[PDB]
Amino acid sequence: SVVQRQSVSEPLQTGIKAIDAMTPIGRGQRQLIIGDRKTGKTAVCVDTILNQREAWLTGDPKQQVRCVY
Amino acid sequence: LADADAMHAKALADAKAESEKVTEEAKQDSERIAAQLSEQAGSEAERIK
Amino acid sequence: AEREAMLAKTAADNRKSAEQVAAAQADYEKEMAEARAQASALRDEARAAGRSVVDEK
Amino acid sequence: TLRELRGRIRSAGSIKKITKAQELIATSRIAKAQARVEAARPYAAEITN
Amino acid sequence: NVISITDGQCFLESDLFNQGVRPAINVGVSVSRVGGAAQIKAMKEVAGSLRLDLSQYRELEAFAAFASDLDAASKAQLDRGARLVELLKQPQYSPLAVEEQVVAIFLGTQGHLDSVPVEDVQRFESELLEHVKASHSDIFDGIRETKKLSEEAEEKLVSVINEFKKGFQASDGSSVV
Amino acid sequence: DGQCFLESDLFNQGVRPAINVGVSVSRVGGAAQIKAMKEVAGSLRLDLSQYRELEAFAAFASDLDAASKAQLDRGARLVELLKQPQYSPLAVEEQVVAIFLGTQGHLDSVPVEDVQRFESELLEHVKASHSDIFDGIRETKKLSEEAEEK
Amino acid sequence: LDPAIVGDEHYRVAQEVIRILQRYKDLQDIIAILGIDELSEEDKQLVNRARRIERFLSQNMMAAEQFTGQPGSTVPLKETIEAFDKLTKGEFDHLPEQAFFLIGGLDDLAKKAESL
Amino acid sequence: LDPAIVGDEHYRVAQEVIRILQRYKDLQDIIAILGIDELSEEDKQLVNRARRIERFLSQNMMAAEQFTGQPGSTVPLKETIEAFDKLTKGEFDHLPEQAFFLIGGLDDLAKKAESL
Ligand SMILES: Nc1ncnc2c1ncn2[C@@H]1O[C@H](COP(=O)(O)OP(=O)(O)OP(=O)(O)O)[C@@H](O)[C@H]1O
Ligand SMILES: [Mg+2]
Repeated sequence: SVVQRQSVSEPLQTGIKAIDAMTPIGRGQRQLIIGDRKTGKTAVCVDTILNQREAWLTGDPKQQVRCVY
Repeated sequence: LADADAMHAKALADAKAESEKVTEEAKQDSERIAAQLSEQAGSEAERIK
Repeated sequence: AEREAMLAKTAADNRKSAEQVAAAQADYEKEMAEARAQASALRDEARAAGRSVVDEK
Repeated sequence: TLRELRGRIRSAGSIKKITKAQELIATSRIAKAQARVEAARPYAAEITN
Repeated sequence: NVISITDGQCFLESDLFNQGVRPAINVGVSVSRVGGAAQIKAMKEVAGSLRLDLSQYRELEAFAAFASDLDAASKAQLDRGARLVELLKQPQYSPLAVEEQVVAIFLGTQGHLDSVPVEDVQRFESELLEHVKASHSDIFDGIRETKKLSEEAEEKLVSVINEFKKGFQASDGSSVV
Repeated sequence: DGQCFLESDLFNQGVRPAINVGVSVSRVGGAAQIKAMKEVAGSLRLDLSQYRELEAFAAFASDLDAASKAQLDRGARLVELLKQPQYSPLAVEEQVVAIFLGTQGHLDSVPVEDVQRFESELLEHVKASHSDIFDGIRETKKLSEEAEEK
Repeated sequence: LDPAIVGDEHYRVAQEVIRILQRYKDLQDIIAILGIDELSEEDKQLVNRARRIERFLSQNMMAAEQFTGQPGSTVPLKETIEAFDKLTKGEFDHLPEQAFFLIGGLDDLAKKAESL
Repeated sequence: LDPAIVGDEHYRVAQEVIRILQRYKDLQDIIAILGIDELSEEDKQLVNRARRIERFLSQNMMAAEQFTGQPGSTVPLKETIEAFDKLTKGEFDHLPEQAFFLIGGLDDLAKKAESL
């Protein structure tokens, strides 16, 4: 519902200089990628999806994220 | 003329210092990279085990 | 027959400083470039050989 | 058709940019030309006198 | 429909991907609604509003392609924009952590690399990073622990940059103040 | 197996057949035509297309070089000689003679305005002297060294 | 096509030639309208290099025997790589237009050059 | 917006402001390329008048106090139109740039300008 949400404030990293320098991404934010044929959308997605190895290596689940494809 | 021969000793000294420091840094980098590459090969070894 | 050797000495002195400092700087940059190139080449060759032997093993 | 329209649009935009740049450069050169031309008056006046 | 239903977009042009930039992300159309509310304080401070710089850089370099006589400040701005654009590129399969991104952006913004020829900047930058990772570890610890860039760390980084740039050459290079 | 494009702009330009050599093509190829024609005439369409492209590109060019001017002249002659009026029947031997004459640079000196009429002159003169040449073609469907030299 | 499994020289040559052709495609309309005399020295050099390269990619094949009397010709990989590196370096710019059309090998290019 | 509804002076002031802004926008190009030094005395004075008017148009807000601590205020139409009629001649050109950011009427702004 509308009465069960907070404001968004969290540094969700992406591993790309341009993306987080220009257009930041936070938790709970829906971000769209629209592209033309043979551009490299999947490469960006894969880099983001595997950027969190160090985050997983930490003990408590406060940094852990469980991703799905 | 007396002053003309002052700088060459310092030049040689700093050249030797540069040589030793670059050799030390190159050795450190080479031994390090060999270390983690060997460790990654071993790690994928027990991964495939 | 003596007052022109003095102007010759002055002319030589007016350029000895610049010639010496230019030669010293040139030798310094040459040796620095040689040292850095040798170190970087050693690092790259060691990394490539290490990757090759890691792939072999 | 559609593609021809887009091509002409792109060509016209590029042409407009180029012409604007050329106009600005010529306006810049005008001042230097005006500065240069007005430097021969004293010699002409004195030679006429 | 999908544009109107969500927020934030990242347009991926193909002309940019054809030559030059590998990420090939358009800058003048992309937008994020949350913005600064989802940023880190340190990198927000380091950002320095380079968006306007890039915009006026492309706007001016459209004019200055055939122009050789310009204002000195205009030439400086054009060079800064070109250097930033050439810096922003990045290869594939190479993620970067936050601290090195902040270090690289700080190097770009302050004008330390303005003396570096634009043809071989990237390699140089990489080397610096590597060296910074080898013989130094305090700045990374500080930025990880406080999420803020201190003045003393800035001075130490300036000294490191100067001493490293003194001894780097690519092609007929010249170390300068 | 093949199509011919005809444009009104070319028709009003001055080309009476008004066929566009850039797009028209035949899939069968040179196997259909007689061997003498393929010996005398070959790869002319490439020359015409490259000529049209170069004319389009260099229609404003500041200066022309020796090769560029030579190509422009050659293509101008080749296009000019290809014009043919209505109700003008023609046989294969006349066609091959005209094509050989055009393609071996024997009309380079003549100005453009006289390219057509001059041709219509020569074909008449051969009809009374050295006519046996044509007979030879009708019995051989090819050209020899002695006939070409004559 | 990536330097992970292919030599880096291939990647560099491909990127350079793609960039050159893209720039020529961009400058097309200005060249057509305002003419070559308006551009600077760099643009003129890239235009000439683009023309040379665009002409050089042509090649005759054996299947063209039925249509044209030119016989077939085949070239290996390393020779093409070296030739493209030479062309993108800019040391063959002295040749005329027709010398780079329907060329199989470098020796054939030299022979055609000596034929004009 | 008609002369017969809001008075002729309102229409005249609006037309003058629109003309001045259009002239400033037109001369922006020469300002960028050559600067205001080459501009004539009339050109320089009109550029200064235009930028001062643009700075003066802004007015402080109520909610602005959440970041500047200054509540907004309102002004009657007659005072505003008379102040703009006075400003039309560009007499305040000798006042500092920072003093032209409005917070209210003309009296308090003049006093704060004298308080700089
Ligand atoms: N940073 C980069 N540097 C070099 N090459 C890159 C980079 N990013 C992507 N590429 C290359 O660009 C191509 C993009 O392939 P990818 O799998 O990402 O497809 P895509 O463009 O997203 O399209 P689609 O999903 O429609 O197949 C690949 O050849 C990849 O190697
Ligand atoms: Mg893909």
